[PDB]
Amino acid sequence: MQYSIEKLKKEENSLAKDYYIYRLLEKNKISKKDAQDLNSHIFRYIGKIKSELEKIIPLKPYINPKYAKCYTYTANTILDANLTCQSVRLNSLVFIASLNSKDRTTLAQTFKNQRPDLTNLLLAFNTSDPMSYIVQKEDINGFFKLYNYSKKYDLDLNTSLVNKLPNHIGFKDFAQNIIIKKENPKFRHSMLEINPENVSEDSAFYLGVNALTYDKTELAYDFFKKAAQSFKSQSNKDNAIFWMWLIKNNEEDLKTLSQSSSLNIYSLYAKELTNTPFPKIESLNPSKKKNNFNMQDPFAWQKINKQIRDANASQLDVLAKEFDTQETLPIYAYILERKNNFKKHYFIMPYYDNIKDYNKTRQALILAIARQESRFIPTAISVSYALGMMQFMPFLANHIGEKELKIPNFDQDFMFKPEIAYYFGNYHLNYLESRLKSPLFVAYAYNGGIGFTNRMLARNDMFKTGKFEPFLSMELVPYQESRIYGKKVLANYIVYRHLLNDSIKISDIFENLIQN
Ligand SMILES: CC(=O)N[C@@H]1[C@@H](O)[C@H](O[C@@H]2O[C@H](CO)[C@@H](O)[C@H](O)[C@H]2NC(C)=O)[C@@H](CO)O[C@H]1O
Ligand SMILES: CC(=O)N[C@@H]1[C@@H](O)[C@H](O[C@@H]2O[C@H](CO)[C@@H](O)[C@H](O)[C@H]2NC(C)=O)[C@@H](CO)O[C@H]1O
Repeated sequence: MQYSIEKLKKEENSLAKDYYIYRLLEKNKISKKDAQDLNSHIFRYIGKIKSELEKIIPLKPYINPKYAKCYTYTANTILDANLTCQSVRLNSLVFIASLNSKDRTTLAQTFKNQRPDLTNLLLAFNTSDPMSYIVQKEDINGFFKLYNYSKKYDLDLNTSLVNKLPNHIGFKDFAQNIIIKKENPKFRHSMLEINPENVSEDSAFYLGVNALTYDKTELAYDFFKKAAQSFKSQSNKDNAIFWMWLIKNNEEDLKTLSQSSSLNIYSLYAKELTNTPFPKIESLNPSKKKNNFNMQDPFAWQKINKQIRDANASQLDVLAKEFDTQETLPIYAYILERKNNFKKHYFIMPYYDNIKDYNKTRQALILAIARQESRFIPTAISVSYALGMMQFMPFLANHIGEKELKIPNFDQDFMFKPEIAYYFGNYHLNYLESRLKSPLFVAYAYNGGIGFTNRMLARNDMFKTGKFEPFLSMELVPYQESRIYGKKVLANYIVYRHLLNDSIKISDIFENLIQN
């Protein structure tokens, strides 16, 4: 089924509508005339759809008509500009890098009084190490502006300066990136002296991981403990408490983790170490067969998804009742997940007929993937237009559909069919599992690709033997989306294996992550 640009302009803005516009663009079916008013028809004007629309109607990067005159000057003529213009252009470190030293000296004097931030950056670029100058001034705004201009600057930072960095918005991304990418060793070492009192949440957690990479177990514990107290989400507290336990072995930390309301690999593992029973899994078995809702209409999903996410408790009860059927099971569970404020464990097995002939281990891996990929929503579409329950990228759906399986009249929209999503999932998982073995490694490869995963596993510091392995390697997976994905799919895998009467101890999975 196709949609002309004119039928799509009549639908609500949504990722479904973006997907179908992008499909017209990649087939060259959007004329220059069709492309005129088309910005106002796009839900998320980012990535492929934007670079594709800009091949037709290039945009000039809007500069505020207020400062338009300020962008007629260059480094050769900036001294002929009024003071407002001078200060605007000096927002760019590249512009500053481009000026000659004499003009940097001049502008530094102009701005010493009302803008010492600018004076500091101008005089810093008159030296061969701008970072060393900014660090000596303990200018925090300047530090992050330089870091963002170039990652290559690296210097030791003293205790007074590191303890100021966390008060700035940039700190979280800065800490996450240098620790996970293993860049800026002098920055990394310096961050050992951050007082756990001056950090919280993700920044506290990554500083714990940092402290472990230097075998500073006392500092790591203090950071993870501050992470555990401050984190909003129970899943992240559990991750932090797991590290407090693994470092200092207080049996109270392990008890608190085994009693967690969050079902995740850390609480599952703690329950197994304390002989605590498996957590309660909800049984969803609606008597009603189907309803008037089309589970194959991607537009219908985007509309009802928006409704559900914006529903008061009362509206959730009306929706719970409409969607309490076997054909709309995945939407029922989505509504109940919200209606019970994410307190109950829902692990549905919808369109089960399509997978009952696979062995129970494979069933559990497929179900684990689909639950995290889509929550079993057949017309699920990602911001990168991954499609259906198993979230295939088009290139991959088409490679399997046309080139490998030669399905007649194949279209990538077939990924919206449960029969197809499950079938393609099985096929793709066979390819990944034959090369990778561990379901955690398959999870990384499924989300981030097998190239990425082979490159990570080849490193001699990832998933090798060590004190805190394999748990530390799972915190050092370089692509964040893939690091979170693996943990979540692993937990899902453990649960589905349990529901299918094919239980495995998560301790066996952790042992098989270490390469012997
Ligand atoms: C915190 C969390 O796990 N959030 C879930 C989302 O991640 C999930 O979206 C899916 O995430 C995958 C990576 O984990 C992507 O590969 C996948 O394309 C993406 N799917 C969609 C539809 O964007 C959503 C799915 O409903 O649920 C969140 O709870
Ligand atoms: C289910 C799905 O569509 N997964 C996508 C990944 O497959 C994809 O990774 C790439 O997959 C190719 C097909 O097997 C590999 O040949 C390729 O090497 C791999 N890329 C890398 C960097 O390893 C990723 C990103 O392209 O997106 C997923 O959604």
